[PDB]
Amino acid sequence: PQLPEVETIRRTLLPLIVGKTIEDVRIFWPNIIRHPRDSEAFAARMIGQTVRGLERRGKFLKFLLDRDALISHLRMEGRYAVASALEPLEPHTHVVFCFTDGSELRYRDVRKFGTMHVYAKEEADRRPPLAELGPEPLSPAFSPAVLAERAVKTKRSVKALLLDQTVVAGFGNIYVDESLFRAGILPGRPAASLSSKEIERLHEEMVATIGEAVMKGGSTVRTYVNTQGEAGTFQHHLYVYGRQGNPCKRCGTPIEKTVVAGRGTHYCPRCQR
DNA sequence: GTAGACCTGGAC
DNA sequence: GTCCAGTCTAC
Ligand SMILES: [Zn+2]
Repeated sequence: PQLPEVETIRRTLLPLIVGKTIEDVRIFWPNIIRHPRDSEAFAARMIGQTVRGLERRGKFLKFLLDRDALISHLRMEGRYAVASALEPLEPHTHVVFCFTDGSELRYRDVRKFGTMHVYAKEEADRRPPLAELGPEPLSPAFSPAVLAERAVKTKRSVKALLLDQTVVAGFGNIYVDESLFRAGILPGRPAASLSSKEIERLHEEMVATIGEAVMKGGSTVRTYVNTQGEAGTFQHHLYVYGRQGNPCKRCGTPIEKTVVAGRGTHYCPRCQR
């Protein structure tokens, strides 16, 4: 999940948990718990706290409780669902928060890549993993200037730059490839090779793409769905991600796939320069 | 920067 | 069987 997907989860999950009080926290895969590292302390401290809010920072969910904030990263396949504690758990459920009303928040993650950190609210933003995050792309904090500042300072590919959460927070493999196509820039190009014009265009398309994806409920290309199990619809508006071999929607040239920054990379060799 | 790590299951 | 799908870490 990237910003659009996490934001959709945030919006759909909040009403299902706000105001509920945690009675127990059960952990079936301890490695997901990163702080405190002792899963027993992680579970103990949340008992008795009430969910007061749910925010998003980059690709992270921030559950606001009473004294603490639970920072959750879904990584590649993490997902949340709210259900009855009387029903059997679904496969690959690794963390469960039991509420006093008999309902529970279940975290499933087939690949076990997700992470959870709990800190006092006032400490969450100045500690990892949130501390080093770049600006929110849909905020004034993210501007062409902010992008250029990091671009004209590194030689790595522009794709690697956009995937760097310290540069700007929220973009993943899908939206980086899509934004670059829309801006007409090849993913393997050195970030420092982009002109002021290209930087402005890239910023514009990044904001437009991420904004459009949020409105469409994110992209469901594998298994991502909102809290209600409803798939997003942005996958129908993809120009290059996962379309290798298919004709470009703008010029008809076959989309190509290669490896850039160690990630599958999709692009149109004609529309992108 | 770039293979290797961490894991698990779905296409080829 | 072999290939493929986000962040921390090592030759
Ligand atoms: Zn094209």
